[PDB]
Amino acid sequence: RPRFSFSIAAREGKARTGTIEMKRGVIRTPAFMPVGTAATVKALKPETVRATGADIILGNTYHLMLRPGAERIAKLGGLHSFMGWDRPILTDSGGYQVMSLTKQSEEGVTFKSHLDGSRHMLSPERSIEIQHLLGSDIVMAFDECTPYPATPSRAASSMERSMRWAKRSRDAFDSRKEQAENAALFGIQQGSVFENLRQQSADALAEIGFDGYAVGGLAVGEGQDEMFRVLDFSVPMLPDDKPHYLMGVGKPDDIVGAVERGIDMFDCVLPTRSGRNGQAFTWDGPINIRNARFSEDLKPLDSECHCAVCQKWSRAYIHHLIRAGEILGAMLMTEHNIAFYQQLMQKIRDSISEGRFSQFAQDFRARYF
Amino acid sequence: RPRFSFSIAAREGKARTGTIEMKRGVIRTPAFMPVGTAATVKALKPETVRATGADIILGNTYHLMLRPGAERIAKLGGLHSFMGWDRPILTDSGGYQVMSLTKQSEEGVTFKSHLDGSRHMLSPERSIEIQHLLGSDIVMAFDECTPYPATPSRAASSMERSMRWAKRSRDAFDSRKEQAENAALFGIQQGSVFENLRQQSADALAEIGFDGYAVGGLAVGEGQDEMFRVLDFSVPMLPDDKPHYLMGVGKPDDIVGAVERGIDMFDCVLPTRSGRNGQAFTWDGPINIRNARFSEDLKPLDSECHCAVCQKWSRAYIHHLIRAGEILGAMLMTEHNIAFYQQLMQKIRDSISEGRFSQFAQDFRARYF
Ligand SMILES: CN(C)CCSCc1cc(N)cc2c(=O)[nH]c(N)nc12
Ligand SMILES: CN(C)CCSCc1cc(N)cc2c(=O)[nH]c(N)nc12
Ligand SMILES: [Zn+2]
Ligand SMILES: [Zn+2]
Repeated sequence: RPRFSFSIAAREGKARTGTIEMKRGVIRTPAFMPVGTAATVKALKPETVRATGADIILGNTYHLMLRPGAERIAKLGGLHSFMGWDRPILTDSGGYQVMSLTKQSEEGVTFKSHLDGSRHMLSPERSIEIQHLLGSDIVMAFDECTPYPATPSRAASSMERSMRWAKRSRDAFDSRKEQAENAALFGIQQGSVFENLRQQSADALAEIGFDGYAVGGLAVGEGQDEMFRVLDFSVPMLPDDKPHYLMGVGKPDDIVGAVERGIDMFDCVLPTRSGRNGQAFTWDGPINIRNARFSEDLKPLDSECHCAVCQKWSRAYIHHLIRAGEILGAMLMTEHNIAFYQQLMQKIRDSISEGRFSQFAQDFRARYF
Repeated sequence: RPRFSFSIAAREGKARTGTIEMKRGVIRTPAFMPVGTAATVKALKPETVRATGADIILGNTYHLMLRPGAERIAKLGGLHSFMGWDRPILTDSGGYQVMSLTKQSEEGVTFKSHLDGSRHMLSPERSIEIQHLLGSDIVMAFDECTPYPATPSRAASSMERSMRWAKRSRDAFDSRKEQAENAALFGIQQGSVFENLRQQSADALAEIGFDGYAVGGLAVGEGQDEMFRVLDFSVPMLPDDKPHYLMGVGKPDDIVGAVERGIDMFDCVLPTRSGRNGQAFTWDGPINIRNARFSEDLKPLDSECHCAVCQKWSRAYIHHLIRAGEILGAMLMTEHNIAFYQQLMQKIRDSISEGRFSQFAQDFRARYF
């Protein structure tokens, strides 16, 4: 296959469905990327992740540069070989999380490990290098976190810095032969909720040129209405012939709405994180399996779900497992949830290909809520 | 198949290898039974347990009578259906653990739940009933725990009580039509380390008549030498044409030695428990994967092991996972360890069938240590 090739097969309104061809495999869009925090999709073997339908996973950079270490993973053969996943892997730049889980300057960010307190410097150049050492297929540009709420000037400065960092990410990426020829680079749009800033960011990104464009700075507490409002005018600013990636957005209803507004890629820990809290997704809305009303419920988590969990075990059993704090509980809940998400993406892709996505969205919401 | 049929195909010294035919399947002996504490073999799907080679698992009665509840499991269709394991399941009587994890009388034992402090009474009659409600294939007689060390009189009294309880277990079991016709009953020998008491217990048990005989009261802190000493004269006291079950014994070297002394069945949490502590079994002895020397070791846990874990992941990866406290770490370590144990039982069975077990034991110990 080629290094990177995105083609759109069908459209409906702002929605698109197509594929991204990469050396390690094909990615069907809109796509949902399970998240791999510590070089592992929480409680699942790679084969199980793949069995649910995932074509690509997100590698958690922040934790990996610390715990095992980028250099160590490279010595060991790279992330794909290390964890046993031979398909595409997208890695975030790490900077954002650092400014969450610090001394920030125009050159990067200095911080102390949340594990052993060690000091570390992370710059656009170092982020690209780390993602290269990890063997990432889709590399994210190193950007700066914009607090929410954010004033116009504060949002502008941070966005302007991110654009300067984007150019540096681009060059660092292109200066590394092996990486520029086998991996792809995604730029990240910033600008908070301000249209003029989003437009400036988009033009700067397009001027630099990337393989994909992400809408960053959202899902930071602005509520769905505001997020959708921002997506309405933000996504159209991005090049139409390249993938549109909404970072950190995963609630089913968020995904459906984001796709209606032109988003092609998603990632969220919610599926796996909710795979211990007791939250299981169903087409009739989410349920907390720990609730007493499920103690003797013999039905599967979801009446229609096709995943292996819904074929073999009952809510009553999973209920017991979660309340007993058993590992198998997390395993089954996580497999189901991730399978549910992939099934959601499949229905979205099919409905768009068949020109009935808008109706699907309406039917989905009516029942889900 | 029949309700219960044990036949010996080969022998060598006191060692035997054969099969136990039961309605839900065949059990190859000597056999190792993975332990299922809360209606789940820790961190493994039933299919994975079976894939490692296990023909039967041990259902943890104590925890089940409390957490989900015997009556509830029966209402839900029984343990096999509940957890997704359709093969034989052996259940302990619960009494022993109660006197561990209390008011004791000739009628049974009164205790407070280690979960919510609730009060509960457990008698021979109630234990048999609970195992019936769980749908157990091999039911253990309700016996009394004999402290260690134990004086002759204290050991005699407790043993005499256990024998009275064994008769009651037998009758309660036979009075329940469905259970007596589809399940088997195992009596448990007691008597601490005293030969005369072990002989009395054995004669009483044989007088009552059971489908199998367990050597209880061992592995309570007496050390391997003493345990083996007790097994030397204890096992021969048991009927030769019925299975000999050593409860709570699982270290590889213990198993090999016990088989040389006539034991056909084993169970131990060590395999799974050591599947979080970082202990992985190898033919060169156990290793603690958390040790720094494994951080960049690309070799599998064991150079010869045939399990799926050793085919796909490295020590370095499992090392990272365990130190990061990831669930997958426990999953992989547990699958390997249980697979290692089943491989051990296979080698023992084959070596006996081929009349070279004694040599295998010698070769095993030389390398393992
Ligand atoms: C723990 N995860 C849920 C979050 C990991 S960081 C992923 C992430 C999430 C969100 N909401 C916005 C952004 C953004 O604007 N830039 C970058 N680089 N990453 C982001
Ligand atoms: C937690 N497990 C390791 C132990 C569960 S109790 C199993 C168990 C273990 C041992 N060592 C001896 C005996 C015994 O003499 N009688 C009974 N009924 N059970 C026993
Ligand atoms: Zn499901
Ligand atoms: Zn192995």
